[PDB]
Amino acid sequence: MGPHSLRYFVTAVSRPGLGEPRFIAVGYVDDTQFVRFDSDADNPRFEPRAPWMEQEGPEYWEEQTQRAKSDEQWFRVSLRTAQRYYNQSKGGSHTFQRMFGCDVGSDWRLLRGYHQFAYDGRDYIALNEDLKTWTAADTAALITRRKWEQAGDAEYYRAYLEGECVEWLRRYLELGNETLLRTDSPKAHVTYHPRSQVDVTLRCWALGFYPADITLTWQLNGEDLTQDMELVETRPAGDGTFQKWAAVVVPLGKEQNYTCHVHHKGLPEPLTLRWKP
Amino acid sequence: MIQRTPKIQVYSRHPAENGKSNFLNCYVSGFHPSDIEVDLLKNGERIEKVEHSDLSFSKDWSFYLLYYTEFTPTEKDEYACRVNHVTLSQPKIVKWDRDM
Amino acid sequence: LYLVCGERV
Repeated sequence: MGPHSLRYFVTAVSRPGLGEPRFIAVGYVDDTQFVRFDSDADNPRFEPRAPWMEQEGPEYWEEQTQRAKSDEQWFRVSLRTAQRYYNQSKGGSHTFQRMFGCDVGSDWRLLRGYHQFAYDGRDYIALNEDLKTWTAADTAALITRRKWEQAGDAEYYRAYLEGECVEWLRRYLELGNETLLRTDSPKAHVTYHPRSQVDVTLRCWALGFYPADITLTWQLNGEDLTQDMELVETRPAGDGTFQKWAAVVVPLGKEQNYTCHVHHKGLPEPLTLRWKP
Repeated sequence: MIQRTPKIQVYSRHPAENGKSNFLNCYVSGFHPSDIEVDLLKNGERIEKVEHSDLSFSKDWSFYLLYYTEFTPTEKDEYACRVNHVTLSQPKIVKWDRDM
Repeated sequence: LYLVCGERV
């Protein structure tokens, strides 16, 4: 079944005077976290955060640990440089973030490689989707852009994104196939909430599903349009699955005319649900 | 710089049944910068041994965390998530509603 | 597979 992604989300936060920056890296395959590194652990190592990763041997962990430690110093240095670029005080804490990885189609073609940075919550510099040129968000990032074009770093990153990023994603999907290539279908039900003599709320719940992509609709008899349905953002259950709900306000006594429709990869067809007195 | 304020959902892992064990979740997202203080509360009191996920972030660079604890809901006990962040001048408190 | 950054900022 379909596309996949390998992503790393790396955060470095300076702590001037309180010593070295906080450096945290987390890796995800699709909607599932699988590794971390945190500089503040008493013995900072790259570590598994999904049980299927315990299949990788000690050489993998040692190598990855070393890579994290090299970037820890990269960010130490780059944080000090950005402080100077922006003429900021030496004492304040600032944040650099970096996101990199690959999105692949089901035949493993690269749909998009990423290698991208933010500073203090705004875009700083990003490898463009051509994997050859750079987009600077401001004039401080223009100085970085020039240094990276001079260094030819784009080609180093492209070679990773087109090659190794994809090869390792494949490996992880194989190591974690029982969970990463599974679906868990939503368990769904409708709840009924009295309010006034004219109105009630019906809430359509979907629980325990993987992956996170889901769509809930409400229909009145035929369908639904120009609609004021309340929705929450899809949220983690904490056990590797997700939750979502969608609610409508309807006239008292007309509840049986409304149907909830749940759409998810794990179902053999959309699920239709009603309020069941 | 762009600072963003935390958006909060408080909810249980499973549908609540009074006297039956469950997990209480506080999902905090959409914030920047990443320093944040989150407590889960039972009738106003800080619950001990609350765990949280590893820090990560979304496409717009905003951070997110899941805070959680095992709990046993009852009819009368009130549960909440209390969040302090540099964007706020006093904590945000969101009560757990079992129907949301 | 974590990929180290090259040139600094």
